[PDB]
Amino acid sequence: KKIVLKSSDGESFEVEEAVALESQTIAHMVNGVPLPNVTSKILAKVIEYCKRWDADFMKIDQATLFELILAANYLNIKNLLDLTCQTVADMIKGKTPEEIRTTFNIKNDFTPEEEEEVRRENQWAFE
Amino acid sequence: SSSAILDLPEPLLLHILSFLTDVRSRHRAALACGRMRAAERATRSELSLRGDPRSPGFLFLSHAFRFPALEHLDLSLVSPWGHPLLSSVPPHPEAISEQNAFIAARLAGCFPAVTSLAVYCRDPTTLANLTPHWQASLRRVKLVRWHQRPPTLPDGADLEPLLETCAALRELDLSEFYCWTEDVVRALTTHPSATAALTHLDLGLAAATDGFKSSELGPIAASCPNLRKLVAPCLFNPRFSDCVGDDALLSLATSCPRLTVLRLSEPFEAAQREEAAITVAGLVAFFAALPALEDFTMDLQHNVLEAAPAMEALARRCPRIKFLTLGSFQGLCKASWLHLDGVAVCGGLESLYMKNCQDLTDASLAAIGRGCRRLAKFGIHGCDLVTSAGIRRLAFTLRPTLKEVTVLHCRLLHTAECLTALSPIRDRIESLEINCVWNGSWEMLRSLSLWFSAGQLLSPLISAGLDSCPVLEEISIKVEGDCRPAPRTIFGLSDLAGFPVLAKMKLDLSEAVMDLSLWERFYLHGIESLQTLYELDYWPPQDKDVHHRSLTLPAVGLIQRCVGLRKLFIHGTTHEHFMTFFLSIPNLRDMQLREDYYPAPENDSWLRFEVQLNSRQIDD
Repeated sequence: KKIVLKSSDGESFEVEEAVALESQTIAHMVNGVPLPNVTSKILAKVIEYCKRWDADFMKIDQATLFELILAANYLNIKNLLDLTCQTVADMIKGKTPEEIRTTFNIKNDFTPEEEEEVRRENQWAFE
Repeated sequence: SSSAILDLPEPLLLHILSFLTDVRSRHRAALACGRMRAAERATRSELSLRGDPRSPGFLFLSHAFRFPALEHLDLSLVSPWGHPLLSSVPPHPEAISEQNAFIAARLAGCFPAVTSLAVYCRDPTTLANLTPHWQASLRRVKLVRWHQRPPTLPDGADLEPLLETCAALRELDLSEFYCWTEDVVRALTTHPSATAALTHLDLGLAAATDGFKSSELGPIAASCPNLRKLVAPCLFNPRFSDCVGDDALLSLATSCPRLTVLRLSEPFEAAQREEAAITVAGLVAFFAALPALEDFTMDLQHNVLEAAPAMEALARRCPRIKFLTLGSFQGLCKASWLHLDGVAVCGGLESLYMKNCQDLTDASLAAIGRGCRRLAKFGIHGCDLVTSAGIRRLAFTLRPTLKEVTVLHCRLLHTAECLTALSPIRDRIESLEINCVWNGSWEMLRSLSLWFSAGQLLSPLISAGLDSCPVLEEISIKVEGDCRPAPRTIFGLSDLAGFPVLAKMKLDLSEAVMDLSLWERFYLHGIESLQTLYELDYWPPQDKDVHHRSLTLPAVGLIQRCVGLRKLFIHGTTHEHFMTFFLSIPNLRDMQLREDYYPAPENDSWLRFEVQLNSRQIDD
């Protein structure tokens, strides 16, 4: 028995019931499954992951990564969410505050005095 | 246009930050923006407190310095290092009590959810002042004391505040806590309500004890029916009638039937051929009584002869046995018969360390390679019959799994031949520990531990086989012997300059022995040529007479030029006048004098240097 999943683009995907059970959002749904929050491009990647290294699977551009985080969370796939979130953490590791800002296109919202307050707080922990 | 990471639902940003474990990175993330500061503070799981929590700087930090999810709080490294923290003992009784209550309340403010605590603990009133805020959640406590036990305390008084108030306590780590064996026995036998629930016990006592006797271990075990992990030093010398023999081991097993980790060791002086009171039949009965055992260490100086049938019993009776360390067990694997024997029968072994097995041969290693097909870690220490042919065969057989090798003080295994014999796993070995004896990359080698005799040079290591180590990130160097060399001869630290990612060094001269100045110069010379050196732990040598271990001026001059240092820990002391020289290291952040050896000097200026260190504009 094989179950059908619908993306936001309209397109449909046929998957094994073992594969779709990996999403706890899908498992809760009791013709076929509409997923208005997941595009075809991203749903294909989810399905590919749900076939049961993944270091290769994570060799994607930044936009796709964050869309995959949103999908993994909208569906309830703990392992994919963990992998995608660990990958973002690895991007943060080893970067200066400016390099972090540049990578994720973050605006510095700190006052000069707030910045020094954070710095002074950080001093209370060994590195 | 906008930031995708900041457009994520805040719970997902928190989830991301929960995977960042490098502290400096967490700090940098908190500096990126307001939203990441909040996420970092909300997800930090552990913290080692830096500075003086008694100061206004700590006590009047804002509401924003708050770590709601923090589980592990380490207080053992607060400044000044090793001083009494929140003690009631006078160094006005109501002024002390009030200031202690405030500091404790502020610690609970910053760290509400603590389940695991490490604390430097000079006397028990420290514990009485810290526990009341976390007594509901405190599961694990680690105590540190390298100083003398206060002479006037009653037996067991060090542990009483923990045992009276902390109902959630499960794990007690006294590995680095100097007290008497009597203290442990008295506390742990007279607090049945606390003690019945304990699952983990480390009884190392700062390695400053002759070991627990039979009359001490018996009652401790009897009072701890729920133990899963026991680490203890024991008296195994059969010349004392209270030593640990067959009966004591069996009592241990039947009193603690749920043990999965059991590490017992014999403390020794340099000032060994006699047999232990432990027999093969005794061990057979012992293993039968421990069916859940996974991790077993028995590291003796006294011999257990013809040990093979006990290892066969271990395999049968403890089917989950994975990690095995044995010292002075003889005949562990003879390889004399058609069938595999002794330790070669233990098919589930993932690590094996054998010390002072005088009849272990190349044939033994060949057998071990075939029998123990899951071996990821292998060590031999003082096994004098093993040759490079045996190592080569072992490394070849265990090529699919073998990642960590230790070869120490094996007479027929000099360094050049030993490194050559490891050629079958040269591209796969992640960690290597060897002592150096003098006459195509190490692709995965991340970690290297070296042992030297006093005056011996490091330089020949490169041509002996370790010339290309592209991922080597940490090196540990320990020097043994009596110092009491041509003037341009140096140890040769600068010959490590060819290692491109070497970031972390332990240089331990504590047992290497004015004259000490020239030795420090000999060892430290060229340290500035290590361009990626980031973290240095340096243990100065002892002088036979004096209580302090001094970092002399030549050593200061040498370390000062290590431009890349972020972290510098000196396991000893230095003159106040030498301190400012370290400030010229441009990005140095963490620096501390840690006198973490027994007995620690009772100290009678660091705090002012510490403000000077924090005031510089170093990189984030």
